[PDB]
Amino acid sequence: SVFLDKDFTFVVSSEADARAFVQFDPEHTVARPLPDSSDWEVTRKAGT
Amino acid sequence: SAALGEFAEKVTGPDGVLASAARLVLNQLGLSDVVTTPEAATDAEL
Amino acid sequence: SAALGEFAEKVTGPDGVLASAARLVLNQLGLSDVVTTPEAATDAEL
Amino acid sequence: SAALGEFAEKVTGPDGVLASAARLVLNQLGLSDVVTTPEAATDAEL
Repeated sequence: SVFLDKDFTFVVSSEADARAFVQFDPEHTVARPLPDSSDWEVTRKAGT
Repeated sequence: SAALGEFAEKVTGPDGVLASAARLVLNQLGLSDVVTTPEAATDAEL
Repeated sequence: SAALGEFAEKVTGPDGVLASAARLVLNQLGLSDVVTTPEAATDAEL
Repeated sequence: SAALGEFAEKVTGPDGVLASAARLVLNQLGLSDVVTTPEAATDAEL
C-alpha cells in the first residue's frame, strides 16, 4: 500500500467502474464522462 | 499507404512540450465536474 | 535562507527537456546490468 | 532512394538541444578512463 505523491495520468474506464472509483477516494479521485464515447476518464490525484 | 507516419510523431512532441509548459502556468485541464448540467437537468425535469 | 528556490525549479525544466529529447534519439539510460564486475569478482575470488 | 533525408536533419537538431541541455545539468559525457578493466586484466593475467 503506497500513497501517490503526485497526480497519476488519466486512464479510460466504463461509467460503472469509474463511479465506483469515486466511492473510495472521492476527494482524491476525479472522473468525467467523455461526451463522444460515453465512457469515463479516471484520474487519481495526490493522496490516493 | 501514407508517408505521413513521421508527421504523426512530430505532432506528439509539441503535445508534450504543450502539456509540460501548461503545468508550469498552472492552467488546469480536466476541470469538468458535476455542477451545472445536472442541476439544469433537475430543473428541466421538474 | 537562500533566494535560490526558483533556480531549483529552473533546473527541473530542462531535465524534462533533456529526458524527453534523449528518448527520441534512443539514448538508453539505466543500462547497467550484471555483466562485468561479478565475473571479475568471481575471477578475483578464485 | 529514400525520401527520409530531411528526417535525418530533424534528428540532428534535438541532439544539439540534448547536448546543450546536458551541459547545463552538468551531466558528464565521455567519462570513461583507465580504472577497472586493465586492473581486472592485470588480475586476469596473474
